[PDB]
Amino acid sequence: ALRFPRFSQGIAQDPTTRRIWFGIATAHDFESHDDITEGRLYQNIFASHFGQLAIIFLWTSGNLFHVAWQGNFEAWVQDPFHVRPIAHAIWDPHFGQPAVEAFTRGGALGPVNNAYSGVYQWWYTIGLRTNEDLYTGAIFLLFLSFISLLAGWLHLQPKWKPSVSWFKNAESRLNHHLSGLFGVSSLAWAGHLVHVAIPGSRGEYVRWNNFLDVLPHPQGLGPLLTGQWNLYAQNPSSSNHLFGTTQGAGTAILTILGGFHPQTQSLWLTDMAHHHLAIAFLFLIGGHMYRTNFGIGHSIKYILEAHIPPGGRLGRGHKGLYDTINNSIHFQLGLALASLGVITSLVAQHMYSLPAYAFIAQDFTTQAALYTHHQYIAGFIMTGAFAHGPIFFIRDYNPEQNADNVLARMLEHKEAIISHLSWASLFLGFHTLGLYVHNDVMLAFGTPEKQILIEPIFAQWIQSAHGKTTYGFDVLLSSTNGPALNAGRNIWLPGWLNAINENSNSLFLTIGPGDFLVHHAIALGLHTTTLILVKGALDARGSKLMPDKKDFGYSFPCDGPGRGGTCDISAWDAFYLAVFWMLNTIGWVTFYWHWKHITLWRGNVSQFNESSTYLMGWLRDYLWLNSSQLINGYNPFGMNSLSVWAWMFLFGHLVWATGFMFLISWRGYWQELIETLAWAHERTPLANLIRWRDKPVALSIVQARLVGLVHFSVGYIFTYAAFLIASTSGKFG
Amino acid sequence: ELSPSLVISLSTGLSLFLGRFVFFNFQRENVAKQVPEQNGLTHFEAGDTRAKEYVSLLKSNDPVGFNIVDVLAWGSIGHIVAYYILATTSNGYDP
Amino acid sequence: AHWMPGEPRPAYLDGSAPGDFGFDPLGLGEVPANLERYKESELIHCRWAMLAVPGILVPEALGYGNWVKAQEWAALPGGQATYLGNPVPWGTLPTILAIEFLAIAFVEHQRSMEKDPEKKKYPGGAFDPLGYSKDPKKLEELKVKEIKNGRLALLAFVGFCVQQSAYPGTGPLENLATHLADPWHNNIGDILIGF
Amino acid sequence: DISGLTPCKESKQFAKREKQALKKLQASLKLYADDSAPALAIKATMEKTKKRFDNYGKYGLLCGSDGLPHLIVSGDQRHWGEFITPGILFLYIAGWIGWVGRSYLIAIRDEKKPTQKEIIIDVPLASRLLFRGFSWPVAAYRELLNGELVD
Amino acid sequence: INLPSLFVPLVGLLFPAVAMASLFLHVEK
Amino acid sequence: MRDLKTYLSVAPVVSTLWFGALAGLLIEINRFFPDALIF
Amino acid sequence: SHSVKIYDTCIGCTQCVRACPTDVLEMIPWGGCKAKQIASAPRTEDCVGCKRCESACPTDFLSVRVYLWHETTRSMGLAY
Amino acid sequence: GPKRGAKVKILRKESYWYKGTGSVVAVDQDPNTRYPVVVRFNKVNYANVSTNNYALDEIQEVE
Ligand code: CLA
Ligand code: CLA
Ligand code: CLA
Ligand code: CLA
Ligand SMILES: CC1=C(/C=C/C(C)=C/C=C/C(C)=C/C=C/C=C(C)/C=C/C=C(C)/C=C/C2=C(C)CCCC2(C)C)C(C)(C)CCC1
Ligand SMILES: CC1=C(/C=C/C(C)=C/C=C/C(C)=C/C=C/C=C(C)/C=C/C=C(C)/C=C/C2=C(C)CCCC2(C)C)C(C)(C)CCC1
Ligand SMILES: CC1=C(C/C=C(\C)CCC[C@H](C)CCC[C@H](C)CCCC(C)C)C(=O)c2ccccc2C1=O
Repeated sequence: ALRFPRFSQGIAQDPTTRRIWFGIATAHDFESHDDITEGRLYQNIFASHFGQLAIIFLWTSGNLFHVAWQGNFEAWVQDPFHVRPIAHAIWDPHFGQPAVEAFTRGGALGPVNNAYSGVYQWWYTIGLRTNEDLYTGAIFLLFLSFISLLAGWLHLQPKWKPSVSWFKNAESRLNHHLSGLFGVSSLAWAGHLVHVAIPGSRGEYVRWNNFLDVLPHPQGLGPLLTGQWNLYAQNPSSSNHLFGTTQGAGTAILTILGGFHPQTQSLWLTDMAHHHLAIAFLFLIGGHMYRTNFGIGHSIKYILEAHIPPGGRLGRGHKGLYDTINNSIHFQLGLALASLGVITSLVAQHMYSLPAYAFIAQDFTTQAALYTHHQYIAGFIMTGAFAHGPIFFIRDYNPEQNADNVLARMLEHKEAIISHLSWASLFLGFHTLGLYVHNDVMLAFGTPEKQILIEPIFAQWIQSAHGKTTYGFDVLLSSTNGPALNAGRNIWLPGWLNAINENSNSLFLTIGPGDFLVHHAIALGLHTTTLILVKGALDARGSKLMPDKKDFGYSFPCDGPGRGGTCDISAWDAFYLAVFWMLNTIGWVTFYWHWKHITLWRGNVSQFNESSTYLMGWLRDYLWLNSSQLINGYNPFGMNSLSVWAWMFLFGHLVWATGFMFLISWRGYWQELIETLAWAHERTPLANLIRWRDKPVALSIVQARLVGLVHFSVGYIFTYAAFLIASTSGKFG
Repeated sequence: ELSPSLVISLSTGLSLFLGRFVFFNFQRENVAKQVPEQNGLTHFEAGDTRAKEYVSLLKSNDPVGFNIVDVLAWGSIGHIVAYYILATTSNGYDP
Repeated sequence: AHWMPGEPRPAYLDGSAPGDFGFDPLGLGEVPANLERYKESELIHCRWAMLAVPGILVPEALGYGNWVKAQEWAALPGGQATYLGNPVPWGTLPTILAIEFLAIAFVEHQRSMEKDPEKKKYPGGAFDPLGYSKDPKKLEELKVKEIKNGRLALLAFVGFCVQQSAYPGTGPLENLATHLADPWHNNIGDILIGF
Repeated sequence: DISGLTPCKESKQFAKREKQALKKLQASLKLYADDSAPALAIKATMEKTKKRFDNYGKYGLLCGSDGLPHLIVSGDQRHWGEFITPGILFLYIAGWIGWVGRSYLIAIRDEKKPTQKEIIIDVPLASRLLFRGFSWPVAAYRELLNGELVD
Repeated sequence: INLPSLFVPLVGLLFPAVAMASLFLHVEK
Repeated sequence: MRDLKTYLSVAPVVSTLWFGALAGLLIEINRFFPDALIF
Repeated sequence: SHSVKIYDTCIGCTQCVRACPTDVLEMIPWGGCKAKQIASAPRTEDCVGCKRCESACPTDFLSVRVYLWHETTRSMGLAY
Repeated sequence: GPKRGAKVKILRKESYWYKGTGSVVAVDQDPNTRYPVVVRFNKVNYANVSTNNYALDEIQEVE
């Protein structure tokens, strides 16, 4: 290539504007660049990972730096209940005086924004107390950023370039990551909790300059090597302990108490320390499984190759999977993203119900922000997992080398899989929509008693088995004579059962028919999105309408108007369609979470319980109500600190609709229009003197789909974020 | 109260004995059946220079070939069992 | 002679095996290797059951004990066990657990090292001092007798466990006496179609 | 009771809902001559309403704190009419429809122009295959065991 | 408030101008 | 006449009559057994 | 330019050639089919990639295939 | 090859009627014809075609 993009002369020889766009859009798809090899691929990916790490460290250091420099962290640690955490100061020369006055919150001497990332609760819980601590941490993470960049640059150099064989050493990387990255890190974090966090919560200032001079335990290190570990759990913090103070503080460092610290309404630091320690041990033991350079250990290839059931109901089983995974980075990225997405949702679900940060969960807006954040992140990550799924199926999958294994057999009965997903989605849709519409009609005709309200018996039963006594099923942990109850009666069950039956927190909230309905909506969402994604993955290589689709790649416009028409036939297009359904699904889940929790914090769950049974209830009592303050951020009379969220609300609506533009109108119209504009320019005097170097053309079909989807998603996210934050913080529950 | 030294030494002794006498052949056999490789050739033949099996360290003048690695392995199991027993008998758990 | 008169027996079951009555509805022994393993493991389960069953009934009658109450001495800080009424000195949970573990692991793994499939189920040698396996025909007959008594023992064990699930804290012999009380009132009915 | 719910015949809020409903209807009824059609209509609504609440109470329905009937679908034998029975009835009818349609499609599969009888229904054939659905479980069960259900 | 009056117009006006000009020339070459 | 019958047997007409009959049935049933939430 | 390929399932009906709006395809002598002819794509530099040829092809699957490739001023159908 | 009117199964993977059955119309005796087996099908493809040419290894006479 003689011009941008240098990695593709095909695009470089494009005389049009496309050349630029695609240049930007294919910059990270290394596999499709000119003169690339496996080596360059892995090496560039490695360096790119270092770059990403550097960006993360720099980002975190930025957060720490700004909280320390412009925030009220100290004022917050002195009074976490009645201080709004400052994210950063704001200097906008576009501001008028009312704007300056309105945005001066907290103890600030000027306009600021209130943090809803919850970094205050986190940092305070783990041991940070002063601005100086934050500054030192910022400097350290900046140092880590520089180090990571240096490492990328280094390993890019010919002396430090790793071979492809090294990248394909799976057993070693698994051993090291399980034992070191997972194990040693968790053990070391337990170390931080024991040495810094726990003493900090007990009112003991422990830093680098004295941590060697202070005992983490009255009789430290003895009981560990003695085997008298129980001594580390002797006297935990009292039930009247005040966080950050010596009052009510114990001396234990490792416990399994369960439940929440009553003041902070979060998990016990000793519980978390013991947790991280234990899992550190499971990781460390589990990290010595695979064979390396010492003559012992397992061979993953052999393990896979051995797991084939006699009788052949799974064909050749897992024979050959080792190579087809270890050779295909896309398969690896698919597995990675799938797992990561699952545990991201897990993070949301566990962090809302079992908060681990002191004086979070009292901060309602922060909780909502966090849940929505992680659920949308999880959604996108999932769609991506299912996107690198079929890229594997197209770019990497070798049919012959996978003969009759679980994967090839998977492609065999694809119609069965897809058709059954279709049935599930169809059923759930028909009946959930049907029941909702039924109930709405009943409410309309003034007869809500005729509503079909199905009780969530199964989930309620699970809650009862977990020790909740609201439904009175009296099972397992709810049954006084149950062996499961007697087993841990004197360990975690006191605190746990105390927490699960305290109906002011989010630990196993009480559920009714509304919960049933919306849960089935969620089921519909999951099943349908997976229908799109799975169907797109399995038909990525071909279908009866296009048997040679694999010869065209992951992304292409279409195959033409022939054979009936082939719009949106590529696997990429399947992804693109699936994104709408993910946004819809997560929309429903976040709507659910937020409404239920707002009604919880407001003190009237009956609102949700009665109104969520019909869609007019969601529209009127959730959407329409909670926008009152939001839309009044600015008006003909004046403005307040919510003007940002109103402006952002409208911003989101606008971007969303522009998305509609790119999604509804297609290329040819615009191409011809642009032709008339080109004529116009070449025939306009004075302007004639100026000419373009890249011929103006309409965006491509796929490009249009992408840009449209991007406007749509951005609008979606920004709109809901503005509503979430404004509605919640406008009243703070 | 249980003597930590006696429990640990006896446990480690039992594990090392079990690995030296009763489970040695089986282990050596299963290891003989397995060895990590990518695309047919091993990791070192591929080849990653840092994936070569240590011949020197695995050498032993023991009658059966019981080397330092087996000592570390069965020893690890021994210490694990030992500290399990110690920590367990230390607590006041009652079901 | 098959288990279901009038029902065709599987192609791989000709009846040349001791206890071969053509019973395999799920076709689990369709694979020859699997079938051999199943023969071995069936014999093992059989012998364990044949040792277990009288060991459940005898100490209940004589020792006036119970095969479920004999478990309860553990799981508590006391941890004292009794044999024939006499409190055993080494009878504590961790000790007997270690002894049992080592012994049973040694013998089981030692059984695992055998390669001959016929000796993996019928070892003989040191395990046959009376030389009752010296005669082939007598060996076959005694084999059939072994597999049958063993299977009946397994069925008895199932009986013990289910009867324990239905009437917790009560032994099998106690249930037999209870049945002998009112045979037409004290049955499985109270559990099945009750109450 | 089940799920911490209270029986509708014993629920106070259920009764209060009936009260407020009837009182709304009467409050609307006050403006019309008693013999006129609007009056008879509103009164019909009142009678239908109280009959409805009474029937729900009689049926053994459980009410929430909202005062509305909630349904028990766990398989609980005191509430088989709340899902199990109408479910069985549904399955019977749906199976009927599907089986009849299947019969019709099979019947015309071997013909000169099959699509014709798909856009112009052979009503005699359809009427002949109509009642065969009554025994659809028996007919399908036998075809399942025979191997005439799938290919 | 001192530094922001310096850094904000720096990052909001100067930086994107420099970057856009540079990228323009780079892409046009 | 045969042609008219054939027309009456066409998909949309058949559907109008069938769903008309069904609508009538369900209406009358819901008039005689009203407010049914069970059975 | 775009890429255009002909496969031996071609039956030489010539439908694709007379369907091309930019004169890219042509018919050449061949012995593999009864029509004694097969399609060919000697002028793909003038190919726009409209795929009228593919829509004209009777064979199952297609005997003419258009893989949209490197984009040029001719393939973009530009007149400016 | 198979006779005229013979019911054959399609083995060409990229065919609309793949794994399905059609009827043989005529087989070209010219050994230069790469796909002699003329087949006609009960259902049309996405191109509204009901007939296609196949090779000897792309058909399987069944009944
Ligand atoms: C583990 C993380 C990860 C990694 C390393 C990759 C890596 C890759 N992906 Mg994958 N993917 C992922 C996760 C990941 N993906 C996720 C989470 C999704 C769901 C969105 C996908 C869905 C996906 C699709 C559909 C495709 C890829 C493709 C690729 C490849 C090319 C990427 C490229 O060059 O884009 C270039 C970068 C851009 C075009 C810019 C991206 C910015 C987007 C458009 C949003 C920007 C909007 C902005 C935020 C708005 C500003 C807001 C403000 C105004 C208020 C590369 C191998 C492509 C591929 O090559 O497949 C064969 C491809 O087609 N990915
Ligand atoms: C709110 C708008 C909306 C609705 C209702 C649907 C509904 C559906 N889409 Mg989705 N879709 C949408 C927006 C919507 N979509 C958007 C914006 C996109 C991005 C382009 C997609 C992209 C998309 C993809 C890629 C897929 C779907 C699929 C589906 C079906 C999923 C299965 C199901 O739930 O069956 C339940 C049925 C319904 C919810 C439809 C209602 C049927 C009514 C209630 C019955 C008739 C009522 C009445 C008698 C009609 C009288 C009308 C009169 C004139 C005669 C369902 C029909 C999937 C599919 O087809 O699976 C089989 C699928 O793969 N959609
Ligand atoms: C609500 C979203 C939205 C927006 C903003 C637009 C905007 C436009 N469409 Mg429409 N369109 C939409 C939805 C939308 N459309 C949908 C859903 C469809 C499918 C039916 C279409 C289908 C369609 C057709 C068929 C046509 C249009 C055309 C147009 C253009 C009309 C000319 C004009 O008024 O320019 C003025 C621009 C605006 C009014 C947009 C807002 C301008 C902002 C306020 C300026 C901001 C200042 C500055 C740029 C900010 C930069 C900041 C940055 C540097 C950081 C305009 C760009 C027509 C066209 O192209 O004619 C020339 C045309 O023929 N669109
Ligand atoms: C994000 C960075 C950024 C910053 C720091 C500013 C800052 C400013 N803008 Mg804003 N602007 C921006 C982005 C930004 N803009 C964007 C993205 C848009 C489109 C949405 C706008 C649209 C906009 C409009 C329509 C107007 C402003 C105006 C202003 C000025 C506020 C009014 C005032 O009373 O000042 C006092 C201003 C003066 C006393 C005159 C300023 C004279 C300048 C400082 C001379 C600089 C000369 C030098 C050669 C500049 C070269 C810079 C270049 C090389 C990088 C202030 C300087 C107002 C303005 O410019 O007023 C004149 C105004 O009318 N902006
Ligand atoms: C396309 C593709 C792909 C991808 C795919 C995907 C993306 C998937 C996803 C997937 C997923 C996304 C999955 C998920 C799963 C999940 C699971 C599997 C779970 C489980 C769970 C469990 C098991 C649990 C249990 C429990 C409970 C429940 C309670 C208690 C506790 C316990 C634990 C017991 C790949 C690359 C591969 C290749 C081919 C192509
Ligand atoms: C010489 C000789 C001899 C002797 C020998 C011996 C006696 C040896 C010994 C050896 C040994 C004696 C070894 C040991 C080892 C050990 C080990 C290898 C350990 C490991 C450990 C671990 C792994 C731990 C872990 C942990 C931790 C760290 C924490 C706590 C918990 C736990 C436990 C987990 C004889 C006479 C016989 C003969 C020949 C000669
Ligand atoms: C409006 C529209 C156009 C016209 C849009 C054009 C020609 C894009 C013009 C954008 C101008 C040049 C810049 C717009 C400002 C952007 C914010 C610039 C962003 C650049 C990034 C690198 C940041 C199409 O070409 C098209 C093609 C196919 C399907 C649908 C459509 C379609 O809907």
